[PDB]
Amino acid sequence: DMENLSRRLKVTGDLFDIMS
Amino acid sequence: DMENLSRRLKVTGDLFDIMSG
Amino acid sequence: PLGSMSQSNRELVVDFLSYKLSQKGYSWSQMAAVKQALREAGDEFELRYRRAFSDLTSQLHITPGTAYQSFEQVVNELFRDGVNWGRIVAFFSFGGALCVESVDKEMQVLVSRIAAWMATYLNDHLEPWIQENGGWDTFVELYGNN
Amino acid sequence: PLGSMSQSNRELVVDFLSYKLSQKGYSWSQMAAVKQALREAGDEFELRYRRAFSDLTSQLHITPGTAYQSFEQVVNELFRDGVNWGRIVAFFSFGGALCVESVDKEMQVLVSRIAAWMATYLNDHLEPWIQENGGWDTFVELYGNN
Ligand SMILES: [Cl-]
Ligand SMILES: [Cl-]
Ligand SMILES: [Cl-]
Repeated sequence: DMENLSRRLKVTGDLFDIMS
Repeated sequence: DMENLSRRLKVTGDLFDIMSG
Repeated sequence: PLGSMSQSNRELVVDFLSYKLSQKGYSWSQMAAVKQALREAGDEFELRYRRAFSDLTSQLHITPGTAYQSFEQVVNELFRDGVNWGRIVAFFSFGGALCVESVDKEMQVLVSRIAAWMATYLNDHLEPWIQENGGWDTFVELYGNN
Repeated sequence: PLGSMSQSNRELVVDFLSYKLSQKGYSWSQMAAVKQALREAGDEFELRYRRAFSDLTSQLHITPGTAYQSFEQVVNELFRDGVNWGRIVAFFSFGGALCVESVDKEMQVLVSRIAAWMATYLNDHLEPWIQENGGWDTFVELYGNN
């Protein structure tokens, strides 16, 4: 449940970081 | 020129006041 | 200076959460309902103003040394023959536009002064009318969710 | 409550002017530039999140008795293998989504608690990384629009 959410937060965070 | 501005503000304010009721 | 980093982080947190709460519709306090309704009414006033005329403060020549006198003249004439919530919104929109022109033309020093002039006029000359006409609650009833 | 003592007419003025200036893209201080950059990163992050996934707010079950453990669990895993600005944005958006869900489900008491958890995690565990990586001004360089 929370393992799933933080994985989605992390991969979205990293993609946003790469684009900036 | 500041005379004209406050008239535009006042008439627009009054239109707003009417339509809010 | 001691403690400034910690305090600034707390302000980022408060600012981010308030932004998201009000963004999704939630008004969690009283002045939160007034602020949100005032921001919305200002946006609508500006939209109607621009459709009829050119944008606000275009053709107003402001400099730091002359700005007070122009502000004082516009606001006195706006409320000369009366006060109503529509004119109060106009008062706020005018100050907002004054600040935008000031930053745009690289007179950022004017921003915090314009805020002081507005607050003074608000407290000295509009709050008595506001109290005698239902207070800011009535404004929220009239312009909230708009 | 969030924003306990910002009830003056002076603050109403300051709030409206701040909304107008940032709406047109202008910042009156370094702090203002960070706040605007962070709000817009949050908006952009959540839009990308909602397209790849469900609502960030289609959340796990929040209760007052379990909210901290959910928060701690998610945040510790978010930064377990390192910190970057994108994950810090994700951390703000997550807190913001917890707050929205909390109010939406009538647990408004959690908003100030979540705010403390965010400020505490920021000041104890992210602030060192932020200083070693150019501070919040570098965030503005990378994520500000203007
Ligand atoms: Cl205040
Ligand atoms: Cl703002
Ligand atoms: Cl600020």
